Amino acid sequence: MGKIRQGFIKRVARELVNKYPNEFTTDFEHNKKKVQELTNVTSKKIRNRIAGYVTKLVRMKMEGKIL
Amino acid sequence: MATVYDVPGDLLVERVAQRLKEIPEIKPPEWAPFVKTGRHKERLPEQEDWWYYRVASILRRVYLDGPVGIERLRTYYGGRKNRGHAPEKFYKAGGSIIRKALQQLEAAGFVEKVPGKGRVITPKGRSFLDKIATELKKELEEII
Amino acid sequence: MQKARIKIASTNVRSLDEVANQIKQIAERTGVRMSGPIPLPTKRIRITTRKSPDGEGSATFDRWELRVHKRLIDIEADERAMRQIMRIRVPEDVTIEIELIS
Amino acid sequence: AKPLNERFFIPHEIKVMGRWSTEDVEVRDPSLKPYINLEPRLLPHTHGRHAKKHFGKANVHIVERLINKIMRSGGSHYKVAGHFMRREHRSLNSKKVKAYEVVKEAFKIIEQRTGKNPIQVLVWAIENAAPREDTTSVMFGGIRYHVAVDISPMRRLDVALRNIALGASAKCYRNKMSFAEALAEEIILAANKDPKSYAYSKKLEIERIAESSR
Amino acid sequence: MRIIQTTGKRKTAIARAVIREGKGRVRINGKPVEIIEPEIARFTILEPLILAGEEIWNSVDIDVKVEGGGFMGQAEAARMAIARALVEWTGDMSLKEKFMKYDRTMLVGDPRRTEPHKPNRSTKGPRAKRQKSYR
Amino acid sequence: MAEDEGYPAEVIEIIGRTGTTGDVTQVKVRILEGRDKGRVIRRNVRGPVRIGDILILRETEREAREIKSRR
Amino acid sequence: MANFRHIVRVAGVDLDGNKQLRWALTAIKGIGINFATMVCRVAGLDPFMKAGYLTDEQVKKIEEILADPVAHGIPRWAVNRPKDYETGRDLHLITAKLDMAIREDIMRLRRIRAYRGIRHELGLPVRGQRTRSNFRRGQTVGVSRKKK
RNA sequence: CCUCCCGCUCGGGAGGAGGCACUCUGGGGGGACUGCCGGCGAUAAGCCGGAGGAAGGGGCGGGCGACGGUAGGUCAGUAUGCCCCGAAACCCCCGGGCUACACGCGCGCUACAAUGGGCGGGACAAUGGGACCCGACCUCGAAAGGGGAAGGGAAUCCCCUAAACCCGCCCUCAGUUCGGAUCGCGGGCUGCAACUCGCCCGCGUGAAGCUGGAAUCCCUAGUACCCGCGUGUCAUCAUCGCGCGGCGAAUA
Repeated sequence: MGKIRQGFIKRVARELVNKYPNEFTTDFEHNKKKVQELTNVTSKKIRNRIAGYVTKLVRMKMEGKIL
Repeated sequence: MATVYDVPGDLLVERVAQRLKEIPEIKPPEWAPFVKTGRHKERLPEQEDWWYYRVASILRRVYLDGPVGIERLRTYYGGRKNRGHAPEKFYKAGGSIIRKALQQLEAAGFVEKVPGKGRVITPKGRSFLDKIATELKKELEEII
Repeated sequence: MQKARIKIASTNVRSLDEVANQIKQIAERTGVRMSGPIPLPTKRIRITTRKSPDGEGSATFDRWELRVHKRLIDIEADERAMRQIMRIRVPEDVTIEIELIS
Repeated sequence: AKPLNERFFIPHEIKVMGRWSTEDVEVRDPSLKPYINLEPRLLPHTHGRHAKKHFGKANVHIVERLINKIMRSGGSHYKVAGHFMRREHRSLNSKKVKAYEVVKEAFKIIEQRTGKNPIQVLVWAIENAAPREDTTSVMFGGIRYHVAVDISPMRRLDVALRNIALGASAKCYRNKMSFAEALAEEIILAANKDPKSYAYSKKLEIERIAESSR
Repeated sequence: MRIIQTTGKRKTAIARAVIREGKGRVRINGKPVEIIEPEIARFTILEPLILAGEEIWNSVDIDVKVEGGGFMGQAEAARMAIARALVEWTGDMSLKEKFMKYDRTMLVGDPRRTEPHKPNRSTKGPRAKRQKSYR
Repeated sequence: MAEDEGYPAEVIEIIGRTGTTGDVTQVKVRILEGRDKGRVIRRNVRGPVRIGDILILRETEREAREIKSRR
Repeated sequence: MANFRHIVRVAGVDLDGNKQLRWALTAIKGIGINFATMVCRVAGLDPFMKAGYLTDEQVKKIEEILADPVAHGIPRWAVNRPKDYETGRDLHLITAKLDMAIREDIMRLRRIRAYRGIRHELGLPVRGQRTRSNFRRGQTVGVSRKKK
C-alpha cells in the first residue's frame, strides 16, 4: 500500500552523522560497516536502512539544507 | 541398439502383446476376463489384447524395479470405485490377473523369483524385450 | 578398536550445535580417528490446533512447531576413549545415543 | 501417433501447436499491434505470470488468453479418471491443462474447413467480436447519464475473446457442438462478422444501444 | 571433452542437467526425449534448442534428470537449464541476450513458489470464508 | 465493414477521472486523420489507457467534460 | 452382418432393440450390463456390434443360458441370486422371478411384524438414516423401483 | 574396472566397485537500502518512472491485536462466589434414545455427459504418519481379506499408488453405457456385540435430476479457479477440521 521509514531509523541515522560526520561516505556498504560498530545490530534488515538514510544525509549536507 | 528405455509406451505394448500371442507360451485362461476382473469395469471386454497388455506391462515393470510385489502391481494400475455422493477414492486391481500373470511368465522363463524375496527378470525375459525394442526404435526413424 | 556412532538429537538449535562442536574438538586430539558431525533432518512436528474453546464465530487456529534435530557422529576409539569424550556437561535436553560395533 | 511426431519436428522450426507458422498472419491495424502476442512464439501454457504490472496482461499469447477465458466455469466438485468429470464443465470446472486440448482441436476443426492458417481466422475474429462503443450507466456530479464511452484497444480484445467464449457454451449445451467444434464454428463466424455468432450479436447491440444513448 | 554442471528450477521441478560433448543425446530421467506422451510440453523444451541452432544440439550430449511433480513442471525445469547449459558452453553474450529478449523463463525462475493454506474460519482452501446469510 | 470515418486520435494527456462507477477516465486527445488534423478534444476514455495510446473516435463532434480537481 | 433386423425378440416375447446387444439386454429385467457380457462369451458372439443382427439360431443359445446359468459356467457370486430363501442353491432372476421374489420376501416380513417390512410401507429407507428432511420440497425417492 | 541384455559394432540401458560432484539436509554468512539515475512535489517528507540484477520501493506470506464494549459466548473443560439435591437432581447395571419426520432453513459434498465413459499403455510430487504400529515380499481367495514373513522407534525401511496429464483403441449424445437413490441376495472386517445404527466387495435392482425465481455469498496471483495427496482425533461413523504439492487465470 504505502512506504515511510520509521522514526527510530531516523533518530539513529541523524545523530550518527552528528558525532562522526567525516567517517561517513557516499557508498552504502562502508557506512554499513561503520553503523555495525557504533550502535547495536538488533538485526540485519534495519542495519541496511539506517545506513540507507545516512547516505542520503551526506547527499543533503552538501546541498546546504539538511532536515 | 535399444532398451525398453528408447521406445514410447504406445508403440512398445502392441509389439510385445503380439509377441505374447506368437511365441506362444503365455495365453488367456478363461476364468480371468469372464468375471474375475479388476475392481469395476463399465463393460467387461472379450479381448486377447486385454490379457496381453496386463502382462506386456509386467515385463516392463520388473525391468525397472527389483522386488516388485503383488500389492504393488495391484495398486499400480490407476482406477477407482464409487462410494455414493461421497466422492470416489483410490482402490487396487484384481489380484487374480496379477498372481496368475507373473506365474504364466515364470513357467515361460521371462520372470523368476529371486532368493531375497521379490521378483526380477531373467536373461530370457531381458532379451525377448531388447529384440522387440530394437525392432520398434528402428521403425521410429523410418516413419515421418 | 570399535567404530562407535554417537547419534545426538536435541529439541532446540543452540543446545545441539555446542555439543556437536565440542564433541568434534576434544576427540580430535588423542587416539581417535573421527568422521565429521553430519546433520540429518528436522522431523519438524506439526500439531495444528483449534484456539477457541467455544469453537465459535471465526476461531483463529494455532500452528505448532516441535522441531527435533539430529546430528550423527562416527568415531574410531576404545570404550574408554568414549567415556572421556562423554564427560561433557550437555544441555538438559540433548539425547545422546551410543551403538557399539567392531 | 506418427503425424503427432511430425507435429514435433514441425513446431521446433518455429510454429504454434505443431504446424501453424506464426509469420502467416500480420496485424494490419496499428491499434491491436502492441496489445497482441501474435509476433512472439511457441507455447501458451507458459505460466509467465500476468497482471503482475500495469499492462502485465497485454503480452499474453492470444491463444493462452483464449485458453483461460475458455477455461472459466467452475466450483467445488472432483474430476479424476475413475467415473468422475464436471468437475471440468462446459468450460473447465478445472484446468488450463485439458483446456489447451479443446483450443488445439478447435484450431484443427477451424483449419479443416477454412484451410487457412487458423491464427489468421482467430486474429480476424478478435478485431471484429470487440464492440467499438459502449454505454456505461455513468453518473458524474450526482447527475445520472447513460453516455458515449469509447473502447480502449486492451478492453476491446477482452470483450472480443470473452463474447466468443460466452457464445459457444450456450451452443455446446448438451449438444453435438463439442467446444473443439462449438469454438471452431464460433471463431470462423466471428472472423466473418456473420449473423451466426452470439459474439458478433452483442458487439453490434452494445455499439447500437450506445449510439442511441449518446 | 568437458563437464559443466548447471541447475534449472521452476515451481519445484528441480532439473539436474549435464552438458558434455558427443553425438546428440537427449536423456530425461533415463529415457530419451521420445518417451513423453503430451506433444505440448515437449515443444516447450525444444524452444531454446532452435533459437541457438541444431548445429550445437547435434554436437553436444545433454542428460537431464528432472525430479519435479508437474508434466509441464518437468518441461519448464528442462527449458530453463538447457538454455543455461548452452550459454555456459559457447560463452558469448549473443546467446544469452537472444534468450532474454525472447522470454525471461529461460534465465529467471520465479521469486515465488507456493502459499500455505490459512487456518480460515472452518472451510476449504487458504483464501475463503464460510458462506453467510444471516441478514 | 465500411469505415464510418475512422478518426484516429492519440491521447496527449490524462487529466483525471470521471464516472461514479469511476469508469470513464477523461483523457485529452490529439487527432491524426486525413480530414481535420491537430484538434484538441477531451474525451471519455474507459479501460486501461496509457500516455501515447491510440483511440479510434466514432463521432468527431463531441467533447463531454466535468473537471475538478486535486487541491 | 448376420441378417439385419431392427426388432428381434429375445428372452420370451420382450423386445431386443438396435442400440447394442449389451445395452438391449440390460433393459430386460434380470439381465444387466455385466451379466449380458457373461452370456455373450458362452454363446460365442462379438460383444460391441449392434443388436438385431442375429439369425434365429443365436436367439435360442441365450434363452437356455438364462433358464439355468449355473449349469453353463457363471460363478456362484457372478449369478443373480446365490443361496435362495435358505434351501435353493442358486437360481435365475428375470422380469417375473425378480418381481415375485422381492415382493414375496416383503410379504414375509409384514407378517413377521419386523422393523424392515413396515419401514418399507410408511415410506422410508431402513439403514440410510435420515428421514429428517431429505426428499425435500414435497419430493420423493420413489423407493423401489421405476418412475419411467 | 566388473556382471547382465541388445546391436546396424557406431553405439543405448541397469547392477556393484568407486566418487562425494549434484539434488538435498540444517547451521551459519552475504544480498535490497529509494543506494544510484530522471520526473512530480516546498531543494524536506513522499509518490511516480528508469537502469543494472535472482529478487525491489510495506519484496512477498504468517505470528504479533491497546484502553474497552456487545451485561456476546462457556459455570456442561478446569478454577470459583451463591443456591439446590441427599436411596435421591446421587450410584450401578442392561436395553432403548441422540441415527426419530408431513415439513422449513443454514453450511457443504456429489451432479445434470462427447472439454465424454470403458480398456490399455506411459511420465510424473509433496507435507506427513508408522510398535499390539506402518507393513516389503510370497502365497490362497473374484474381491473385501486371510495365512506366512523381511525391515523399521526412522534422511538409510513401510504406508505409496499421486491425481489431473497424454496416446491408441472400442463406444457414438439418450434421461441414455448419464446419474447413482432405493431394494433382494451372497460375503469380509473390528468389537462381547454393528436390527435400531458401520463400511467395503460382487451380481441383480436402477429413483429424482437434462443447468435452476425472488434473493444472496466468497475472493484480487502462484491467489482464485481446478486435481489428487496426508494428518488429527482415531477399532468403527469423515460428503468434516487442519495441512501439502500438481495445473494455473479474470478484473481491479
